[PDB]
Amino acid sequence: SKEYHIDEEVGFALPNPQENLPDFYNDWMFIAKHLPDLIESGQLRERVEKLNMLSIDHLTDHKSQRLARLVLGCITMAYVWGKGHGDVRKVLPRNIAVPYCQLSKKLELPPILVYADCVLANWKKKDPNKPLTYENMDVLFSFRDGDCSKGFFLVSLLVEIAAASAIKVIPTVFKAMQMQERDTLLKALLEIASCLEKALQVFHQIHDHVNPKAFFSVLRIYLSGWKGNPQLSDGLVYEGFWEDPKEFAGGSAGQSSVFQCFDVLLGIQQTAGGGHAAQFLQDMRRYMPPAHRNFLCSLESNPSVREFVLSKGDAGLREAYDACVKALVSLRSYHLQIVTKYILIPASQQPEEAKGTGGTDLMNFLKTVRSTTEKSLLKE
Ligand code: HEM
Ligand SMILES: Cl[C@H]1CCCC[C@H]1CNc1cc(Br)cc2[nH]ncc12
Repeated sequence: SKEYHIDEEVGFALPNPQENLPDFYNDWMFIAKHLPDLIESGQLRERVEKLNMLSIDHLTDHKSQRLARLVLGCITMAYVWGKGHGDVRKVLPRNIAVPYCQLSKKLELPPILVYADCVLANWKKKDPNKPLTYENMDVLFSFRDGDCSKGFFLVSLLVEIAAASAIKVIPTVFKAMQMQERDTLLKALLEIASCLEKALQVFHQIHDHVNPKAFFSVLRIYLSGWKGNPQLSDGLVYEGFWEDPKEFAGGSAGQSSVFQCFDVLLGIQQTAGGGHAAQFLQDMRRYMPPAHRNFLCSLESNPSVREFVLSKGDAGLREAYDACVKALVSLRSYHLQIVTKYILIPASQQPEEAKGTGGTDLMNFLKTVRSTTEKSLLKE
């Protein structure tokens, strides 16, 4: 609905994101749109230090506030990581830390670039009378020339949007169950699986828009956070807002609400039996917009789809359920192949880790999540 801020077309993505700020903030917008040139020239920190503190008060509506979060988060990652080879700043200047943390407190997000910034709000249509396809879209911000951030973020978005075509169906699932409407339940489950299967096919475009070296040695550096990170082992000082430094985890698709939400729907015990996997995915919910965090706990308050299906001795209903689970398994198995190409192999070619968001061991995290999904199948 509108209380959960779910768009009928793009789901959890911010529909038609704002591309321009109020003239007042032109000195934010100039740095953010020139992070590649400004980083390469050793000038980015300077241009940021030369800024004046700006009030967040001329950011009147939600889309303005979301764009500014994106601006400031990207600037913050540029400031902290610099050229991306290990010369890092552990203090973020008040002229930026302060409106960043104010705007953040307002939107109930942490003061760091999150998935909802750099994917869900970091896009535009080129031509608005053409649909949501890669050739009709661009991102609004990048970090370095050749970082494949347009590829990574838009392919990420297009998989989101495809998967979000199944959110539509969730109220049908629970109404069907409450109304003991066997046939519509089953058709609804089959439709959710069709959407998750299409999402996998969209994922296949990753290879054309991202290459391994750029992802592993550049993009991944600028998405990284300061939680569990030796390079900023105590956190980052938000000068002029908080006294001590604070840890926050980097961007992660574990912050995506669509995939968490099909784990909840299908009763895959992703945030439960654990343990590292489940605690991580629970933590990442505090990096989601508040209404999206609240959709997820609302789903959890509904009766279990899994228990309903398990208890019915109905082989077609079990197949439809399994078809949804299987689709999550196929997505996650494909995803580990991508993690092999874009992380593990480049990692091997360097003069067992390489960590993962918030310090995690990432192969174990992803294999545990996949295994948990596979073992939710009712039949092999
Ligand atoms: C170069 C491409 C990609 C790489 C290297 C990659 C890597 C990773 C890694 C290392 C994790 C572990 C969690 C973390 O450390 O933050 C992760 C989690 C995740 N990634 Fe990706 N990813 C890529 C693209 C995508 C895309 C396009 C999707 C869209 C479906 C995606 C969906 C997810 C999800 C949902 C999770 C949470 C784990 C789960 O639900 O199974 N990733 N990804
Ligand atoms: Cl590799 C790991 C640890 C090092 C920093 C980068 C994270 C992955 N972060 C992601 C960010 C976004 Br946006 C979207 C993502 N999809 N899948 C993974 C992911």
